[PDB]
Order: sequence, then structure tokens, then C-alpha cells
Amino acid sequence: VKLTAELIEQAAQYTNAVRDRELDLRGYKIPVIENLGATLDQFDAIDFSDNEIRKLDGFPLLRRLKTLLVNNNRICRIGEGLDQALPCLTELILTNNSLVELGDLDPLASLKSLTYLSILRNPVTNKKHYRLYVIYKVPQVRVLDFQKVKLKERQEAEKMFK
Amino acid sequence: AHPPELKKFMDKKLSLKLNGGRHVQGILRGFDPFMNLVIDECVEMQNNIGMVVIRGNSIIMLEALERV
Amino acid sequence: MVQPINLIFRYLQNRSRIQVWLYEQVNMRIEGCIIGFDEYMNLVLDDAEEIHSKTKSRKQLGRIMLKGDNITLLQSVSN
Amino acid sequence: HTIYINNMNDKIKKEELKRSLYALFSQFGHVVDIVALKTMKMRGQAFVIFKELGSSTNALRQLQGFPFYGKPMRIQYAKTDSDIISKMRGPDYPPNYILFLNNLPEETNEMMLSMLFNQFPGFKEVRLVPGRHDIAFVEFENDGQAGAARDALQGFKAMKITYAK
Amino acid sequence: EEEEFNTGPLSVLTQSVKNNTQVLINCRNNKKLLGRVKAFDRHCNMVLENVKEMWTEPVNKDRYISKMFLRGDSVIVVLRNPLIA
Amino acid sequence: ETILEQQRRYHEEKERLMDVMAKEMLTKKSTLRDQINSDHRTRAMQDRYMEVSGNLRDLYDDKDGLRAEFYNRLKQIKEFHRKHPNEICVPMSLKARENPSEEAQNLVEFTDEEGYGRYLDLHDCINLKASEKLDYITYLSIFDQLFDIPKERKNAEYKRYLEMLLEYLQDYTDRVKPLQDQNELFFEKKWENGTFPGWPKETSSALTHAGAHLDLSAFSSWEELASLGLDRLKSALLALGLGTLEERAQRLFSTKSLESLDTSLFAKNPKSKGTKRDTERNKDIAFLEAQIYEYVEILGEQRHLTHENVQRKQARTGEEREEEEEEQISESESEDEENIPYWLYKLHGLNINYNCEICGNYTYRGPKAFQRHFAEWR
Amino acid sequence: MKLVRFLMKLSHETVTIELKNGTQVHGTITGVDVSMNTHLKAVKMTLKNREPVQLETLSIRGNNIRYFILPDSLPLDTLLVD
Amino acid sequence: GVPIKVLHEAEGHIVTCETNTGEVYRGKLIEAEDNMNCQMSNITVTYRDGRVAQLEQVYIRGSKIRFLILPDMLKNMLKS
Amino acid sequence: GKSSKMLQHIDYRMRCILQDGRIFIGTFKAFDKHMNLILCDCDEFRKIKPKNSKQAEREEKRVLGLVLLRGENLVSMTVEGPPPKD
Amino acid sequence: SLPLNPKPFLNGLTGKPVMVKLKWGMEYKGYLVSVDGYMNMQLANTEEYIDGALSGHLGEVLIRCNNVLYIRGV
RNA sequence: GGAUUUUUGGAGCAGGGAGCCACGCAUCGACCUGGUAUUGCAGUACCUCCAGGAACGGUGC
Repeated sequence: VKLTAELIEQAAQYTNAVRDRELDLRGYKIPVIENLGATLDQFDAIDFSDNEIRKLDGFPLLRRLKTLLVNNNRICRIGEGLDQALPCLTELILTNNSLVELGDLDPLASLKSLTYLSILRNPVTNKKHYRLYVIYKVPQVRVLDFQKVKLKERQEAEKMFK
Repeated sequence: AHPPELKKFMDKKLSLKLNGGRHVQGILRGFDPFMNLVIDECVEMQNNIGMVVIRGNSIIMLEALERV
Repeated sequence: MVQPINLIFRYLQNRSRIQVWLYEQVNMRIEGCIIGFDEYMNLVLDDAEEIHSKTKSRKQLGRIMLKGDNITLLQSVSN
Repeated sequence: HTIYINNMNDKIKKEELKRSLYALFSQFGHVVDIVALKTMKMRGQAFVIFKELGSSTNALRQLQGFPFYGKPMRIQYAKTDSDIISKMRGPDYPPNYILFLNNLPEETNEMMLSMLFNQFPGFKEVRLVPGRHDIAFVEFENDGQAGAARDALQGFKAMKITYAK
Repeated sequence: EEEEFNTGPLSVLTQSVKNNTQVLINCRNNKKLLGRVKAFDRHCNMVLENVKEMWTEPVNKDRYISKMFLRGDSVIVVLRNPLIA
Repeated sequence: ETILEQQRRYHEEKERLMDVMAKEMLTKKSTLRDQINSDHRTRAMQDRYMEVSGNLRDLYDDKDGLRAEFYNRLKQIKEFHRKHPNEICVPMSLKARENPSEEAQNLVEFTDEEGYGRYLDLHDCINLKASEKLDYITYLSIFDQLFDIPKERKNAEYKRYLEMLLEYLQDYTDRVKPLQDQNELFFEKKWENGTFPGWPKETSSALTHAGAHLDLSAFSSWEELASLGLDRLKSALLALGLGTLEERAQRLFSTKSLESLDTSLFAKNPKSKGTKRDTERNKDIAFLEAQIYEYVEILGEQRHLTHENVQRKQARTGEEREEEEEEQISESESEDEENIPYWLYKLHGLNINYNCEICGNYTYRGPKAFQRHFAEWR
Repeated sequence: MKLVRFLMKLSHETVTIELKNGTQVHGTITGVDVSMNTHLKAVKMTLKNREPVQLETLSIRGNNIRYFILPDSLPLDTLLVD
Repeated sequence: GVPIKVLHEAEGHIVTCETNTGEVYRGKLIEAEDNMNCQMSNITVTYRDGRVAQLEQVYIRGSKIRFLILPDMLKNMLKS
Repeated sequence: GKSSKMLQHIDYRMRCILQDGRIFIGTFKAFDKHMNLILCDCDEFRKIKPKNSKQAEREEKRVLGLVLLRGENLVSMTVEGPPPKD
Repeated sequence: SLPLNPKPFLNGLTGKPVMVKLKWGMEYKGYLVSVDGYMNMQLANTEEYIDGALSGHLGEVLIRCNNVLYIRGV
């Protein structure tokens, strides 16, 4: 069950609860993110929850995409050119995925508008200094794992890793 | 001499964009063929102004705050 | 359903003091008691006033006929 | 279908609260809508509405006391049905607070069902113990909590729990 | 209709055409057209002769236009006077 | 993630694609032949097959059936080659895991979808056999690239430009055919015998629009040839050659529109304020003119083909022109791959209007018949 | 009386028209219609604060006209007859 | 008018609308009146500053519309 | 008399000028009493209408597609290019 | 008063000193000679008050209807 | 066939100065630090209060 324009064309389309245009891609067992061209850049965010995607990569240039819900997939790596295809990405929900090393979260530093980030229920979470590492390497984030990035944490992350 | 198709919006709360960058909110109580409106419990965007007449001439856009 | 014209007819009968929002001019609004009006929403106002929202200043007019061209909005005031 | 959350940090602006709520709760199923106001009465609270009922029960059990913007949230099943649900959809005791039925064996037991039923402050009666270990009689102080427990394990892969209708 | 052109406010134009007298037209463009009315209509479209157009840019300016047609919407005011004299 | 597996899958996919476009080139050799022929006149070195092969439409021994479809498959192969280039790019850029592979032992699933979903993702041909297009490019449509008057590269529509041209010359003395006669000018004519003055605005603008059109048409009609290669070739020819125009009498012409006695004065003129000004203002136009030139040269066959078409249609009658248009239309919107008792009926109660709602809001002309509807298949 | 009728007679005259948006248009009238929509040929049009552009043809929505400057030669007394 | 018939044809399709003030509304056209009055649903609005918002239900007066973009599904009224 | 002055340019590519000063170029397919216009394959320009501007011809160009423009906001039209054959 | 309409009001004010405000903020004081159906207005011995200050003494004047904001007797 | 959705207009007008950088006036809004109040089952112009911050945003002249 490949991602398809045909798949995308019959997919529930609606205005969500936070007033944004959202496309429902949930629960199709998609393994690879591809063929997004067919959405025609018409959505604020895409719901990819409960699928089998391994890597957050493969996006076309999508200027309107601001929210990506990627819950319960198998994300173990993040693509390197994400800001070049998603310039205004502001919210990224990655709860319950497979990111294991702090260094695998490095590609998120290039998403200049990224403000809401959620990486809960990922092995990487239990790594020593996981929160400070994210704060220093992705300073554009204001809310991390539903907790406010505070000044004291920023300073503390400036010492360690300076 | 057509009517605007607004019966669907009758007695609903609405958000009205007017010319001059002016915005008000209130409940639709009626209309005529010129799209002049009667709006009840109207609020200038906030200060309460009560029941008012809006001339259709100066109506840019309306948005329902309810489900029709 | 209340028709807008009728609301006016009500304003007329009530002799409620009325405040008019003008078209493409925000800094000034007009006030008065509707004595009569016509098919074009042209209004005859009594003891009318120019209201400067910026200057908090009022200009006294007396007997006014305001063309309806200018009408954006019609409201009532307790004063 | 709707969960009532309280004990929320009321300093978060309304639109941010709703967007984080949406994000957090999307992991369990599609959230249809969120009602949250900052009035004195309603501040620190929110109603989260899900398309699927199983999603609401799962959310309730898994996020009970989850630290959100600094405070541990308290979740419960809403007292009434949400207007949106009633419109999308279209007896006197129902909802009832006593669920008796069986079809829940497999070394299952009374301290098991007592802790699962315990999860709920409504934890009142729990009857699961004979050679059976498959007949469950659960008396939950109130149907929000009986409904919470029932909605939490509403498809114990299929068990049969029948309110005392 | 002629009666309304003859006695109503447009009699200003009716009088200017009959007497071949000058009138100053204050105009929407912030310009003023000074001349004689060869013809006019309901909308205050006009065919004008010997038009002196005057405006400002501060610097005053003017220019002569023998023959021209004015679309009447641009009219603000039309003035009759002891101007022709 | 073991890179070995990834690089493996990459080489495998590349293999799959090569195999696909090779199968294509196999069923209808024209696909390559066509392409190659054009390539021949752009990069002179290119070796091309024996003419006999081309004609008989054969690659070795078997002569294949002659085939909109050719172009289609060429664009499909185009996207395929794009994929391939991408994969090639990314590619250029034990007990531990075997233990974790034990994860979730109990799944009742058949897994036959890695090479089959790919092989399938790139193969010919709907349920069975309706659309030649592969799943890879299932939403590929030529009609969104070619207009009806172009007939997938058969002709180029220049009527529009004849219109704009009339608008440019500010008259009507110019006919479609005289306009084409003008186009023909485009190595020296378009430069020394210009339709209009080459410093005219309207003219330069027109020339720009037209040039752009011809170029896009060119690459549109020959997907299979590397566009970037051609572009760069032309650009380098422009920079390195284009005192390329030399006369034994007047010397060296400059696209300043002046000649020059010797190469010496020509060189010391390329630094002068005049030439700096001009080359700094009219650069884009000169370059566009040049492109129009070389692209029109590469399309000589299409230019001629169209001019011919024009003369034909022109010499038609009404009915003829109409039927021809019908033909162009059909070619445009066609699949790329083909598979008395008057009082008797009143007395008997028939031919009276009636309707059944449950059946397609159907109409019945008789009451006996509708009473028979109650027992029916539908 | 209806002065648009007068303008409709001016086919093949060359005029200068000043627009409401300040633009200046000089060309030869091919047609004026009842809405004062005006069509021209051999047109030199100068938008306010540009150098002129030449157009073989230009079509103006009537309402956007401020005024026409007519040929000095024009025999108005003839044209005003119906 | 011929354009009006083509507008009514776009009812039920996704369309884009710019107002006289340059706000840009994209969504499903529910109803189009003769005078160009437009009822739409599930809108994305893009203001003059660039910011976006989302609306469920809107209705815009015909006079205060500058233009509309319709699908290309319609392009195929060629008689006129 | 003839009514043709619009009908002539029908099917042609046309350069239309808006009241704010935008340039809409599309295929002129239909009009009406108000001069509401139907423009196929329509693009919008802001900065320039090129007459072969040596620097570039095209800045702030936007692809729109099938456009219906209201006549209220139309100022003028000129012929931009001939009809596409399609 | 028992309903006093636009039209009669203006007709009562003919023969009288009036001042008209225009939308553009100019003001014109003079004797109202006449008005017509479209509410075009004819003043005699007109004076111009701009910024509320006497600017120009103008004489006989036609004001196009669309320019008028309001009319006052004075 | 000039009186609210098109063709007889609500248009018209106002920005450089100082040494690549920075900017007058008025109104409204979130907004950011601290601290502090509320534990309330809803369908919403906004939503605790107290002090400090605005090299913030929009509109008009």
C-alpha cells in the first residue's frame, strides 16, 4: 500500500479542529513517503499517524505545509534537505517512533520555523542530556515535548556543548 | 430584484468584515434585496452596540461563527 | 424576520438618537434623530452632530439631510 | 467519545493550548474538535472529542496525570454527549455504573481486574475470582468512571461486559 | 425632461450653452477646466471650447485646449459667474 | 541501518529501471531510433544504427509493429531516467541486528512485495490491458503538454504568433504564409535582412516570446535527449564563437549591428563604452535570438512539415477543412493504446406516461408493463 | 442630448484621452460604443510616470475615461446635429 | 451573461477568490448568485501580510470581489 | 452597429490591465455586458510588461490558470499574441 | 415632526441659505435655488469654506449629486 | 437605461532625514519576564490579578 496520487485523491480532506486544512493519511500501512506532488500544496498539515514509514524524507516543495502529525510509525532517521522542501514547517509531532541517537535528531536544526516539537516515546528520550541537546541544536523550538523551553535550560545547554 | 440567499444564515452568530478595515459581530435578524442587514446584539471589534442596520453597500464579507 | 428598512421606520417612530458610520471615513461619524427618510436611505436628521473619534470633538449641525451614499452602519445611542 | 480534562496550566494562550492538545491527543485517534474557554468558570479545562470511542478510552488510561506545560493533567469521561457527536450520529438508566458479564478469562484474576478497576476512583465492586476467573461484576461508584474503565478496555480481544441495564 | 434641464440645477449648463458664456469646472483630478459649454448631458458629460485647464503641482500650472470632451463623473462642481464678461 | 542493504536496494532499483526502459525500447525500437536520429543532428559524433533497422523497425531479426504512444512512452522513460539519476546520486553520496529481527515472531503475513512491487511499479500496462502507462507514471498526460494543433510534435502552432506579429507590424499586409516566410530567415539572414529593425521594442519582445516557445517545443517533442547537455552546448557556442560572422568585404559583424575592417579594430571595439552599453542592455535579446536560430535549425523538419500543413488546409474546401479538423481532434482525444395501433394502446393501457422511483427514476409507458416490473431482474 | 452618440461618430479621428488613473492615450478611434467603451489603433499610451508604449490596438472600458482632447479641426456644429 | 453561466458550473468545485481588499479565499464554492455573491466552505484565507487562517463557512458580496480562479476542469461554452 | 470589437479578439491572447495596475495575460474566451472576462491559461505580472528588457523580462510572474475577472476592475486590453491552436 | 422626509425637507429649504458638505471636505454656503430628482444642487452667491474658513466667494454654482455628503440649512 | 452587485467614480493627497544600519503622532491587539488567584463538565468577540519589558504587529494622517 504505496502512497499514491490515487491514494491521496480519495483521502478524507477536511478543516480540522484548529482551523487548518488537513489531509487524512492515517492507517494505510504506508512504508515510504512519496508522490506528495498530487496534494498540490493545498494543505496546512498532513496526518500520517499509524503507518509504517521509516524515514521522514521524500517531500516535494510544499510551501503551505505547517503541521506534520507522524504518530505511531517507525521513524528511525530524518532526511537532510527538509527545509528546502518544507520551509514553513512549524509543528512536528513524532511521538512513538524509533529515533535512538541524539545525532539522528541533528537534521531538525535546519528547519528555521520549527516551533513545536514532540519526540516522546522514542528511545532517544532516555539518553543522557536529551532535552539540553535538543535545545542547543534546535534553538528555534519553543515548546519541546509539551513543555516550554525556558531560559535557564537554554543557558544550561550553552554551558554543556558550548 | 433577487434576494441574497441568506435564509440559511438567519438567527446565527456572524463575523462581518466592513470597508474601512472595520469588523463587527452579531446575530442575523434579517435582510433585503440590496443586502442591507439587521444585526442583533452587535459588537464593534470590543464594545456592545445592540441591534443595528448594516448597509449592503459597505459589506465586504461575512463569516458564520456557527454551523449552518 | 426583521427587515432593515423597518428597523429604520422604528428608529423614526422612537425618536431614538442615532449614530451613523460613514463610508471610507472612520475619524468622523454623524449623529441625530431621524425625522424621515426615503427609498435611497437618505435621512433627515434633527439636532445633528459631527463626532470626531480622534479629537473627541463635536460639531453642532442642527437640521441635516445626509445622503445615503455615505451610510456604512446605523446604531442607536442612549444620549 | 469526549474526555474532560482539568488541572491544566491556565497561563497558556487559548490557541496554543488547543493546538498542543490536538497534537498530544492525535496519537490515539482522530480528534474531531476541542472546546476550551478561558472564562473564570471554564479556565484550566478542555473537552477533547474523538471520532472513535475506543480512542477516547485509550487516551484516558494512557495520559492520566501526564505532565503538560508543567502540571499533571486529570482526565475523565464527560458528563454529557458533545453537540458535534449528537449531530454526527443523527432506555432510561443508561449510562449505567454496574457492568457484569464475562468473556474475560486467561489467568485473568481479581487483583488484576481490581487494579484495572482500581485505576478508577469509582472502584467499588469487583467480582472476578472463582475457578471461572472469567465472570466480571464491576460496580463503579459512577458511570463516568464505569464508562472510563469500560471505554478503556472496551474490546478486550471479545470480552462481554454488560451494564446492569 | 427639457423642463428639468431648463429650470433644475442643470440650468447652469443650459444657460451657459445658450449664452455661450464661460464656466469654471472644478474637477475630480484636482484640476479646473475654464471654458465654454458647447454641449452637455444628464451625466454632465460636456463638449468644451477654448478650455484653459489649471492646476497645481508648490507650483501653479495651466494649458490651452481648444476642443475636448469631458466625461461627467469627474465633475465636482460647475461654476457660473461674471467670468465670461 | 546497514548501508550495504541500502546501496544494494539502490543498485537493484537502478537495474529494474534499466530493464524497464530496455523492455520498452524492445517492443518498439522506434522509441530509441526516433530519439537517436534527432540526437545525431545535435551531437554530430553520435553513432546511429543501420538505416534498414530503422525502416523495418527492427533491432536484430524481428521487425516490430509500427506504433501519441511513442511520445508518451518517451516521456515515461524520461521520468524513469530522472528516478535513475536521483538514485545514482544518493548512492554516490551482525548478531546484534539478527537478534532484533526476532522481534514480533507471531505475524501471519505473506510477504511477496519487494521486487514484485518494484518490477510492477515500472512495467508496461488497468485491470489487465487498457493503459500502457506504468503505475510509476499513471497520471502522466501528454495533452497537458501538447496542444491539439501540435499533434504531439507533428506540427508547431504558429498562428498565434502570426496574430502577435500583426499586432507588432501595425498592419495587415502580412499573411500566415508570408509570416512563415519571415521565420525562414532564422546563419546570417535573420541578422542582416531583419523583418524589422532589431532595435525595435515590439520586435524584440515578440522575438523573445517566440524563441521561448520554439525552445520549449523542441525539448517537449524530444524528451529522451539530455536537455542540459543541449543547453550548455548552445551556450558555449554562443560565448566561444558567436566574431563568428565574417565577410571577406566588410570584415566582422557584431550582433552593435556594425561591421569592422579587421579583427584588430574588432577586439579594441569590444571594450569600448558603446559595446559595453549594448552588450549590457541587449544581452538577453541577442541570446534569445540565437536560441531561436539554432532551435529552429534543429527543427527544420517540423517547420517544413507545418508550412506544408498550412498550405494544405489553405487549399481545402469547407467540408474538407472540417473533416481534417475532425481528424486532428480524434488523434488528440484518443487513447494511446487501443483495446399504428392507436386506440389499441389506449384500450390496452399502454403508451401512457408513468414512472417507477426505485428503478433509476425510470419511465414506463404502460400499467400492465409496470405491474410486470414487480417481478423482474433489475 | 446623448453625447455618447456624438463620440460614436468619431471613428477614424485621432485623439488624446486622459484616463481617471492619470494615464494618457493617443490613437485613432476605431469605435466608441453606447457604454463609451472606446477602441483605437496606432496607439501611443503613456501611463503616468512611464515612457510611452506603442500598441497596434487598445480597448478602453468607458467608465475609466476622464476626458477626450479632440482635433482642433473638428467641426462640432456638424456633429451636434442628429 | 456567459461568464455567469460558467461560474454557476463551478458550484461544488474548489475555487479561489480575491476580494477588493486583496484577501485571498480558497475553498469549495457552495452557491454562486447571478450578481456574483459567493457562499463557500472549508476556507483557507491568505491576508495581505501573508498570514493564513482557516474558516468553516463564508459568504462574500459580488461587488466586493475582484476576481475568481476556477478549475481547469471547466475549460473544455466554446460556441460563443 | 457590428458589436464585433470584442468578438474579434475572442480566442486571442490578450493583455488586460486592472484598476490596481496589475497585468493579466490570458486567452480571451468570453465577455459580457459588464465586461466580466474569461481568461484561459492566465498569468499575472506586476513589475513590468516586457519589451525585451535586457536584464530580464519577467519578475513577479504568477501562474493563475482559468480566471474570471469582474469588469468593474478592468481598465483596458490590447492584443498580446495570436490564438493557441489547441 | 410627523414624518418629515428628505424630499420635502429640501424643498422647504429652497429659497433659503444652506451649507453643503461634500465628501471631500469642502463646504459651500449659499442660497439654494433648486434641487432635482437625483439631488444635484444649485447655489447662488455661494461662498467656499475649507477647513471651516472662508476661502473664496464664488457666485452661482452647480454641485453634482454624487459629491454631496450632507446638506444643512443655516 | 447617473440612487447600494459592474458603465457616469469614495476619490484625492501625504515620506525624506541622520551616521549598509536606525527612525513622528493617535487608536487597538495579542506579547514577553517575574510573581500571584482559581480545581471550575463546556460549544467561545477577549478573558485572574500585581509589577516590569516592548530595537512587536496592523490601520490612518
